[PDB]
This record gives sequence, C-alpha cells and structure tokens, in this order.
Amino acid sequence: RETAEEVSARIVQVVTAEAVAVLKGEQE
Amino acid sequence: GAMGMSHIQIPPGLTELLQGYTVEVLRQQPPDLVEFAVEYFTRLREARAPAS
Amino acid sequence: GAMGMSHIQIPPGLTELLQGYTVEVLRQQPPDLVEFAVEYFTRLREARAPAS
Repeated sequence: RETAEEVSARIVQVVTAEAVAVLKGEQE
Repeated sequence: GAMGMSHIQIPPGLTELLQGYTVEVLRQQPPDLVEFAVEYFTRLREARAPAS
Repeated sequence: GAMGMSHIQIPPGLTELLQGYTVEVLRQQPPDLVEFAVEYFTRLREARAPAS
C-alpha cells in the first residue's frame, strides 16, 4: 500500500540526491 | 584545479514544493507533459513570486 | 521504491520524464532550477503544443 504523495516525493528526492551523486561520479 | 569541482548545490524544498504540486496536479488529472510541466514549475514560481 | 513490490509505486510516465528534466534543471542551472524549467517547458509548449 503506497500513495502518490510518498512515491512522488521519493522520485523527486532520489533524482536530486542521486544526480547530485552523479556530480562526483557515484554512478560507477 | 584548486577549485573546479562541480559542486552542484541543489536547494532543498525545490522537490518538496513541486512534490506537493505534482501530487495535486496528478489528482487534477493533467493532459499532456507540456501543460503539466508548465503549470508544475510555474506553481513553484507562483509561490516564490518572481514578480511583485 | 520499496523492496517487495506489494507496495506499489506509481510511475505514470511523467515521473521518469520528470526525473530526466529534474536532472536538466540540476545539471544546467543548479541555483535556480525552476526558472530554467519554466523557460524550457514554456519553450516546449511553444515549439510543440500537441497538434492532431
């Protein structure tokens, strides 16, 4: 059971956090 | 060099506010990405007030 | 998402596009994500308003 509110929050969160991690090259 | 590291500083709240708007606009049943995205980020913009 | 996809995550397409564009805001203009996005999406609507 999950809601749009929490997933949408997660999605925007992970993209900003992970793309910030991409700045260092965390993606490797 | 001594500096030069791209220290992408993203202000928190960007996501939080546009999140409130995303869930709200999704509930509004948006048509297409064009109008969806325009109003979405525009809602943050409307809240920040670029004009006064 | 959460482990064990019983707790469904809703990605209605806009979500993955949103992420891509949120990377656009973050990569292209880190201090002001929204002004860039608003211009980009207004440009999007301008260039391509759905015509059938």
